[PDB]
Amino acid sequence: AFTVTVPKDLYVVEYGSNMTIECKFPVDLAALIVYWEMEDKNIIQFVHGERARLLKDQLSLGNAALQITDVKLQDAGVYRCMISYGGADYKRITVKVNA
Amino acid sequence: EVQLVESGGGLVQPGGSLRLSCAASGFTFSDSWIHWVRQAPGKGLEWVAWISPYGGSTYYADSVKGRFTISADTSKNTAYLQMNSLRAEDTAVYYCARRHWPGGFDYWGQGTLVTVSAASTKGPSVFPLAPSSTAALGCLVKDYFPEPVTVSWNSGALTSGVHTFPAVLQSSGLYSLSSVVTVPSSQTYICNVNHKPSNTKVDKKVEP
Amino acid sequence: DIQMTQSPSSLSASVGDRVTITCRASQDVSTAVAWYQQKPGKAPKLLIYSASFLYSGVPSRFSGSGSGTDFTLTISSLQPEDFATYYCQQYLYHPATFGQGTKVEIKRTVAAPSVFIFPPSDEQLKSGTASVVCLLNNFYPREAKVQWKVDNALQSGNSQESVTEQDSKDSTYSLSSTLTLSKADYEKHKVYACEVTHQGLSSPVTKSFNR
Repeated sequence: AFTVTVPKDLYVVEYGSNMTIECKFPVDLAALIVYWEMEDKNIIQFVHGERARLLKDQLSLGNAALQITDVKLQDAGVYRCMISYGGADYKRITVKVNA
Repeated sequence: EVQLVESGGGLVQPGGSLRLSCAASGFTFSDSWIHWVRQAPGKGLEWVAWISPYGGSTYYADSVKGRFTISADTSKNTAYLQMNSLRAEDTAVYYCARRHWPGGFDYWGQGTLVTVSAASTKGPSVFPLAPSSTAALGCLVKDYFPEPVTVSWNSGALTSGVHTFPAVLQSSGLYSLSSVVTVPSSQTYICNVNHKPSNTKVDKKVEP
Repeated sequence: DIQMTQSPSSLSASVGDRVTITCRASQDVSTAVAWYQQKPGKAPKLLIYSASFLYSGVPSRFSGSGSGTDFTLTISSLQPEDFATYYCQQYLYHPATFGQGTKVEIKRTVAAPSVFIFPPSDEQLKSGTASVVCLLNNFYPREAKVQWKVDNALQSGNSQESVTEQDSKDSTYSLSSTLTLSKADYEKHKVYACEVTHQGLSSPVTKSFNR
């Protein structure tokens, strides 16, 4: 089946710094969906090819890169990626914020 | 026993609104992906919306965008679909359905009928179709709106030989339906009718 | 969006033969398509996913194949409980789109209809109307003609038919016409009949009743 691969599941990121979370997958942008979320809150919503953004460059390489800037204590929490090109799978990731 | 129990179906006036529930269990709902597929009587299937309950990330169909708003509660563990500014075109049976990850929608809901019309409600009148002495009897469910109706026989105990027929629309704008059952000519038979809109439950003997 | 197109839209096949339901796509997908089985009054059930893979617990007789635009669901040995409307569905481009359907009726032997009738009830005759029902039970083929005669006079514009869905076991049908009259019109005529005609009946059956 279609499955998501993560390089790691726990990020430890300094306050005020930047962080790039990754959800890799095997590889049409129009067909591809990518989602990033937090508990009862949505960061990204990507269906029709369009301080937090995505790297559309990596999508050609089967990689969903969530780039956040100026990390804040409330960016701390569990993130969840969901992606699909036909088949679909989801991964969960934890982020903690240092000082 | 993965089950998606729905609710909220019934009569609505055009312009009016309706909230449908889709209560889930038997699987992690936070990690799930919930869709909505509607189906007018006689027509095929139409996808209308989905949501990711973990974050509540939604996506609607051009038909329903700006009207239908799907929400979810990962705690109480049920999805929702607030349909507003409704039309007769939106009259259909709405199914809840979770995504089978490798592909397709594996587990579906039992479905609910939402009817969009300005026609009033009216409880059915239930008449026994008395047999004459295999034997055959039944119950006539006459003059009711809207659909659906649920007719049973001995509270689900009588399944063999039963026939509940497709209700047809009369010239009075009211539906009528008959349910029968082929039965030994050689007991106590009762038709159990229930019309939710008028909130009427009828249990009627059928004596020779 | 993207269009899915099942051919044929309807089909009749006997028990034991190979059905072959085609479903084509307006856009050059690849492999991302499922197959369902919606039988009357109930929600669709999944059969195939990703074109060529069978879902858990589905009978082995259901097969899947195809890549790109053209796929096909294939039943090797059809069976009464396979009576349903089958759908295809692509799920890589979104909105996810379905076909129109493919109703499969089972082709069985001809079976004549057992004809019963029921007079109106005095309960209903307090209300001021008289409904009379005629039941055609367990027959095949589906096509059947019914007429209502009051005092041997052909009735019209006061009857409604409804026919069930093909039985999942016996593969037969059943119909229920119901003639509605005013009490003050039901009470001046005496005879009431249900003139029935069908491929299985040699001559039209007529079940009657007098008050």
